[PDB]
Amino acid sequence: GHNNTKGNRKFIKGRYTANAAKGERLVSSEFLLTFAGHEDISVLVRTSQIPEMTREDVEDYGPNGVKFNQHGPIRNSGEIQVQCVETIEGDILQFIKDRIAAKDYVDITMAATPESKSSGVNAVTKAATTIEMLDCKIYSDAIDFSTEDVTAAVRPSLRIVYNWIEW
Amino acid sequence: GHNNTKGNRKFIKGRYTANAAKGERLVSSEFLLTFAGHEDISVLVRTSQIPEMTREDVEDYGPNGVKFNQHGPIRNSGEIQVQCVETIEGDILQFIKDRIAAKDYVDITMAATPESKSSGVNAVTKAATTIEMLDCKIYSDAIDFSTEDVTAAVRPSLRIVYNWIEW
Amino acid sequence: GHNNTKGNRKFIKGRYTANAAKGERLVSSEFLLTFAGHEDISVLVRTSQIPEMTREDVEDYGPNGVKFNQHGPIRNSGEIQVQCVETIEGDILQFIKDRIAAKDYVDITMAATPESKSSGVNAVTKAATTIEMLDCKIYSDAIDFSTEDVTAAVRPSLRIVYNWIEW
Amino acid sequence: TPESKSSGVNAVTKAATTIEMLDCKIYSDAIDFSTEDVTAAVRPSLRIVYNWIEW
Amino acid sequence: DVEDYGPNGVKFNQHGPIRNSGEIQVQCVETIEGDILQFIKDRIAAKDYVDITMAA
Amino acid sequence: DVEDYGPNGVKFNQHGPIRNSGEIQVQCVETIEGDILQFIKDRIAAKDYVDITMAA
Amino acid sequence: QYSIQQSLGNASGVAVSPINADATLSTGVALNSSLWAGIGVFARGKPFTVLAVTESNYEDVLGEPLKPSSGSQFEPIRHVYEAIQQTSGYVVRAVPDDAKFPIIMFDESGEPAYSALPYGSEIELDSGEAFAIYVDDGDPCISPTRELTIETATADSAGNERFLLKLTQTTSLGVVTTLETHTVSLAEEAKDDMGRLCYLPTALEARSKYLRAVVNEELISTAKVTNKKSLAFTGGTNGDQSKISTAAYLRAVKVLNNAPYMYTAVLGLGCYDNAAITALGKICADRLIDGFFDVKPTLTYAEALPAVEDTGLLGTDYVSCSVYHYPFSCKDKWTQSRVVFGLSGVAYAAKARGVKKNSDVGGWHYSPAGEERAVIARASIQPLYPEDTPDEEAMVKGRLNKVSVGTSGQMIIDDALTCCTQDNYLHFQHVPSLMNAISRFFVQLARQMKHSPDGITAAGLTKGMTKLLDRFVASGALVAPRDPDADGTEPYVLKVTQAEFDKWEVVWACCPTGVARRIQGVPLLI
Amino acid sequence: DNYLHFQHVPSLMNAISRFFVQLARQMKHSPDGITAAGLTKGMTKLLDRFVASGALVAPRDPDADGTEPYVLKVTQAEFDKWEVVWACCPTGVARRIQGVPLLI
Repeated sequence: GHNNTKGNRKFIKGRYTANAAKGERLVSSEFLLTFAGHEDISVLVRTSQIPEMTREDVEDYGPNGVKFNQHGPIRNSGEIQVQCVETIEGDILQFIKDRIAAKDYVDITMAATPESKSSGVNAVTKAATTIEMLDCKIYSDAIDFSTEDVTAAVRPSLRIVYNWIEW
Repeated sequence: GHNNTKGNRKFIKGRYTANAAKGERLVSSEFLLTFAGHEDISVLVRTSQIPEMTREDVEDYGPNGVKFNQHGPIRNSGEIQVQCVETIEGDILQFIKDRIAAKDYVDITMAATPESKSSGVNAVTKAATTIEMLDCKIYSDAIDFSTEDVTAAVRPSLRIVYNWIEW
Repeated sequence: GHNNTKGNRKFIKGRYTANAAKGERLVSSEFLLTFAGHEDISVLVRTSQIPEMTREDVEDYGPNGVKFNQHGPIRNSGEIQVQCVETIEGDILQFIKDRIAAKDYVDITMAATPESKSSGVNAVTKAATTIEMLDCKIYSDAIDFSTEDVTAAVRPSLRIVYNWIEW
Repeated sequence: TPESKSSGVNAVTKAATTIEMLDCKIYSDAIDFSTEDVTAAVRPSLRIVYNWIEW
Repeated sequence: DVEDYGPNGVKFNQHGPIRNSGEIQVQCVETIEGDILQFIKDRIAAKDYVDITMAA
Repeated sequence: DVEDYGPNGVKFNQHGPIRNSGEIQVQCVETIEGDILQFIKDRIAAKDYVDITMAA
Repeated sequence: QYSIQQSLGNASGVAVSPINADATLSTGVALNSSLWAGIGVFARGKPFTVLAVTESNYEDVLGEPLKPSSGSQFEPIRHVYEAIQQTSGYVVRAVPDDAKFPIIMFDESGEPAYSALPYGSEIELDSGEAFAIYVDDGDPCISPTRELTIETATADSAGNERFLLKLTQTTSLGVVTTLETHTVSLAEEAKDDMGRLCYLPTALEARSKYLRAVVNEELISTAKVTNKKSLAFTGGTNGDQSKISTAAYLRAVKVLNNAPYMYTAVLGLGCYDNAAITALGKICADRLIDGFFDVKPTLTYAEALPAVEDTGLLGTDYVSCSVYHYPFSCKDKWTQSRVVFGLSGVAYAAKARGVKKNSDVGGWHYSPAGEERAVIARASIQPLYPEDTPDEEAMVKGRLNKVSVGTSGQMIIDDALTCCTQDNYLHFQHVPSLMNAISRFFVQLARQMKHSPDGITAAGLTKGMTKLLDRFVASGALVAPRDPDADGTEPYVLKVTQAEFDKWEVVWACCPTGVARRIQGVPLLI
Repeated sequence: DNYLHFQHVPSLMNAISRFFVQLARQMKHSPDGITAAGLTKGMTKLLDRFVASGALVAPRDPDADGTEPYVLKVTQAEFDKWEVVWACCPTGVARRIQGVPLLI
């Protein structure tokens, strides 16, 4: 039917070895947050993010219809969505109440801690996969309670706005 | 029931042979990106695109309600969505950090590398299926981390804006 | 329970015969595009459309709230979505590159070619089911490439704008 | 035209369930053709605008 | 089969396009010399299409 | 396999990329010394990849 | 730019002929919905044989229309042109006795001898003559001259000798055109450059539509042919075609009768002979077919009514035969010369337009008359006998149809009546038409059923008839009875009765659709 | 005057002949060898491919000749003589054009 078909498995073996040459793929379940002076909440986090890390773009239409996009100033501030689990002693509620009561800025460190790169009972982090945010504000959201959800646990949603990204 | 029915399988056989006359159909999993001087990242790409290939259109209403659409200037700049996989050594994060730190423009080449057209362990590209983008800016996006995703590997999303398309 | 129920299968038989009196129903998989001087691309088309065939409408409010809609000028130009399959020799890509490189207007003929109405190996068309579009411009959209799509084939999307409909 | 209210091979209509539209304009729409739809038949879509409703 | 519904509830099934491609299952026996294994290895290694004749 | 539909209702199946990874079932028996249990415990404790040779 | 030639030769080029001050361009299209038939007199054509003509062949077949100044010879071609705008048909040509076709005989040396023979006669070769070539087409070469040219060609591969035979046409002015060329060999076993046979009679019969040849077997072997210039056929003529005896007309009608092409209408194309019209009506009644005929148009209103009775159609035997009368005048299409001819082929056009509405069974219930189906498209209409008024009631009693002016302004056929004196709902045109169509369908069904293993059976004859009658009800031809109390609601009744065992009987009754032809309005004042 | 002074007519037949020669050379390695049945399937496939490419077209007159661009048949006289023949209807070229202006 098709006269162009021809098999070549040496090439496929080459691609397989080239892909496997690099080490591993980071599983998305391996991370850690610090929250500066409140290090007891690091266990309860369940979802995190990495900031956008983009720039503004400037559009200029040249002679005729020629258009060029150019780099702009760095984007500093943004938002990050974080979800936490809630205990029966109100750790997250007390944390949010304290944050609202006194205007504070908290530094947050985002790191990746794979099982392969660890010594003893302590995780070890790498400079390449570590990012930092400074002067962050922690805000809460509406928390849903309902019956007939016997199989679910309450999970507050937190909204964090950073003001500088450093690495 | 239907008096118009009539069978003719010579016509269908002719259609089948005419369709099979051409060689093959390109599979969407066969491509390659180069990224100019950083050729060590070509392995980690997982999704790419082809630029738009369009023109601006000019609308003119003639006498009565007669309307004509006319060719306009070419469209140079656009966006391309590219997804890469992430390793435990942060190749993609380091690449994006370096790109943000220093304002740079990188030339990106997109080519199709089918298994049938290959000699030895090296793929060969064709001028008809090869496209090039010049003066590109590489920007990142929000990277999602979460627990309970033990079966998934983290995949950052990249946004690339090109400024000229050449072939 | 229901006192108005009554059976009448002569009426149903009459409806069945009246409906079956007409010949056949056109299956949506039987059509053909011509593309004027490029008749080698007719095989690779996979989806097409028929123009809108509408008119503008003029609204006038009479005494009290009486309203009337009146016929207006014919609508000439529009858009048609056409999908094609891609081979490993870049036929569609070369066609699009050539069309963008030189501003051209191509005449496109759409017709239905059922198997029942055919003689020998050649399809025969009917004037009632044939429509024509003149002075068309052929433009492309973004083409998606991705791995883990081993069961799919790459299919470019084409956007065609016509300027006159003739029959 | 329900089956219950019919005589012979001819349907009979009722004034209560009958409505009329006058001075209508019939317009077409885009008609879709595609392969791999071997189990479907082409069905044009029509758009009709009426100017008076009478009963 | 193309499916249509007429006035009221009448229904008609209509002849459609022919089915070309499909699947078929074959069971065979293996010898010492690895005939079938080598045959399948060769078929996987190089893409090709062959023509099969079935007779009753 | 890659499926395509040509003009009218004709259809073609095309060779695709090779299937690399898969799953296989093995059944074994256990001795008093805990050979298989200790083997599985060692495999789970330390991530590793081994090579298996199957001969007829 | 560069030079431009006037005529094409063998070189590759584009040529433009000189500007023509006067000429006409005519298009054409083919359709085979309904097939008509008739007889007539024309310029050229093979006489007393069935000829199939379409919209693109009625000029090549048949011929150039005869000039109206000749008199009474121009009507048939106009009728054919009017009728052929819908669908094709069949024509049989009638020719007078004093008609001859040309022929050229060749001596052993190669010199030609000219003569002519009557159409009925057969060619007999005199001793000392090798072969003769004559014109198969019934075309006299009087006004357009046809010339024959002979020249030698390369010998065959096996050694046989062959020559080129060419035919040319020259007009009166002097313009010369090329018609046909052939390679012909006198030897029995010879082959063409393409591999085909070159024997003269076989080649002429196969790939020539103008000429035929007859050879003398005894003396063909030792025959020689030399190059000759143009030789023109002489002696071929057509007698006075305005005077045609009844015998030729009856012969043409008999030729029509024995034709297997199964046409659906019979037309009287300008034939005003009573015996021929009665024979055509007999053909019409034989095949269960409609028929349209015409009385002489120059007759006044008073004399038209007896002329209908002159023909034998008026009676009970010939149902579904219509007679028209059109005493008006119009400008001819080909030459603006104010000719007068009747209405045959205009009624058939209306019937064909009505038939084309339905595609399953045809919808024969539509009457030919009306302002939509039947229109007369002619240049300028002028009454021949103004300030005269026909007696419409007398015409209705006389089964004669009338023509009136429509709302738009063009002439319209305003009635449709058949030649049946009895009051049987049969003088309406469509009522016999439905039953004839149903009868033809039944005949076709019964012919096929005879090949079944059992054969013709009463049980088998009911299912098919029910299916066809249901289809005819669906098309709208059959309607429910007007009074539901007296008669049942069903449109048709099919019943089978048995007396003894030898005699069976199958009967079906039908309620035909009615037409709307008389309307009355009654104004009032509050 | 064999329709052969046109350039493409001999070229098509020469290409078909070369394809047939290559097909028949391979078939000599078949365990059966060269057979009449074997020589029909491959030639039908090849001629269908040429028909699809546009080289062969249907005859101009459908009444006189059939609607098939090519006719392949096998003839048998006694047992020792077999015969395989195929006929083709090549595409025509446009080289002479004439225009006839008129005046209304």
